[PDB]
Amino acid sequence: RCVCRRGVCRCVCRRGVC
Repeated sequence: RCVCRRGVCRCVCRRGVC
């Protein structure tokens, strides 16, 4: 699960569970 916003991808992981 990585959240991308207009090319900016940031992985909001669940404490190690990305």
